[PDB]
Amino acid sequence: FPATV
Amino acid sequence: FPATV
Amino acid sequence: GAMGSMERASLIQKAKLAEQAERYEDMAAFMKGAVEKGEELSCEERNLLSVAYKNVVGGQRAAWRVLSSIEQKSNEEGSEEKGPEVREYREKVETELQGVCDTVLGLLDSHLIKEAGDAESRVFYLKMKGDYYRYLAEVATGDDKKRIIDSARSAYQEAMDISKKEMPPTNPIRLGLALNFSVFHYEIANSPEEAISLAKTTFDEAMADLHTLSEDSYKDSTLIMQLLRDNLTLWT
Amino acid sequence: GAMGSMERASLIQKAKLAEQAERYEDMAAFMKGAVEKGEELSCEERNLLSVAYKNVVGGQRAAWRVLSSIEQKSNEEGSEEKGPEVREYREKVETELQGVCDTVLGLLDSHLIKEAGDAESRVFYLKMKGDYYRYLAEVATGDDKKRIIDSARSAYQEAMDISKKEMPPTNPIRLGLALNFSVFHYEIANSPEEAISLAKTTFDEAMADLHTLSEDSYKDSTLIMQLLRDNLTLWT
Ligand SMILES: COc1ccc(OC(C)(C)C(=O)Nc2cccc(-c3csc(C(=N)N)c3)c2)cc1
Ligand SMILES: COc1ccc(OC(C)(C)C(=O)Nc2cccc(-c3csc(C(=N)N)c3)c2)cc1
Repeated sequence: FPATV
Repeated sequence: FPATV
Repeated sequence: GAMGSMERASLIQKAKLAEQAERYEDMAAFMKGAVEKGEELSCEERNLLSVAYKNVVGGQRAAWRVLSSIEQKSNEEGSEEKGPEVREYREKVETELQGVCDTVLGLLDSHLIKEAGDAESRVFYLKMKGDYYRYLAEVATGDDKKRIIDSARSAYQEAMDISKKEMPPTNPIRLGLALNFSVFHYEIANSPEEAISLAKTTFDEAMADLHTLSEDSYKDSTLIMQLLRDNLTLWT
Repeated sequence: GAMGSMERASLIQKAKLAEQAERYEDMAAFMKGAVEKGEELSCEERNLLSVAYKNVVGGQRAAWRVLSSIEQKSNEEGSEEKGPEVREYREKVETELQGVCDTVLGLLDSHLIKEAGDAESRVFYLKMKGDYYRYLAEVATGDDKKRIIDSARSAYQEAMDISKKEMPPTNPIRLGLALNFSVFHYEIANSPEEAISLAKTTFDEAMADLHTLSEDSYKDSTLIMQLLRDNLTLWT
């Protein structure tokens, strides 16, 4: 997955 | 902790 | 609300305890109770709310992905029919996920966003609104999928517009908003070029503002900048 | 039972799906539903039941330990009073834990144990009965703490007696029972010498029977034997 915060 | 299963 | 009889300060205290115990459903319920007291949230409290629901919905999303992958393989050319059960259980998890997202969106609409005047609070809540419409979009397939996507986009866009006017380019909320809106473009909106452009411009503008920061602020900003770079590496 | 309208086979299928999704509360609810169909459980099904509730209660135990440690520090000489909240929330988690243990013990009493005639099933269920009384003992402090401890001991003892008569010393159920009864002695019954004696005798008798096993059975037995050795290393 791509990074999210 | 000691091991339990 | 089952938390209506508990003091606001006690709810916040217990949310912090629940976090330490990794009891994120409890954490979310405590922070929902605190929001429903009707007072604005401080910076710390906003982050307790976000940490709680991000962990709850994150578990649901991971479960949904596992089940969706099992469901798709069961529907490939050559599979052995195994009844309605995989679809039913994926649907069960999906409905619970949608319920959590609707709960969070409901707290934002009643009435966190309308009372949020400062940039750090309003951008935080609008980012959350974009994030939880994005999670709804991840599982959407019906007459409303485009409208869900546009609800996410609209919230993110308002947050972006405020953040560019009112916060420095290294502000961690501004950076995390851009990170997530970039992922929205890549994964949801089928706009990988927009995703890459946003991540790169955000990274470069932050780099140029790092010189203004203390050591502690530098650490916070460069952490999210590294996530932007990580995504760019994934995508190029 | 909210699972009363679902087919037994569908409940088992969904328990397996829930396991893959790491949704152990769901897994436990599905397997409770399957037990309440009234039929005996196969070997695989017994293990689905045990995996489900071990993961649920394991999370509760970990949370309880965190909260109990925070509570004890808050009650040390020099602490700043911080109200009833830590005790209240520890109590909340404790009551939920006790509820899970009571649910499992209820399934064993109604009517898994009384219908279990084969050694592999009866020893499995009696071990579970010992385990869930042991978890109740971990949090007990009242007029019934000694009786809870003796309920754990009695279940483990009946399981041990059957296992020594009816299973080889390398049987993994027999080994896991001895492992856990040994921990019961050490942690619950304040009998470390009994704990050490049981672990050592179990290990040595298993070692001497390994020569009878296939490669696959050897791997299963030596895995639990390594846990026995690990505990002995911790304790000596
Ligand atoms: C939603 O948008 C963002 C979310 C996270 C971002 O960055 C990271 C991941 C480094 C972060 O968490 N920063 C941060 C900043 C200020 C306060 C707190 C905090 C107060 S209390 C508390 C708790 N867990 N108890 C955590 C945490 C950036 C944007
Ligand atoms: C309660 O007493 C014990 C518990 C575990 C013990 O050993 C280990 C940990 C290696 C183990 O799990 N063995 C084992 C043996 C036979 C079947 C299964 C199984 C069938 S289905 C399934 C699932 N998770 N879906 C797992 C697992 C030993 C004693």
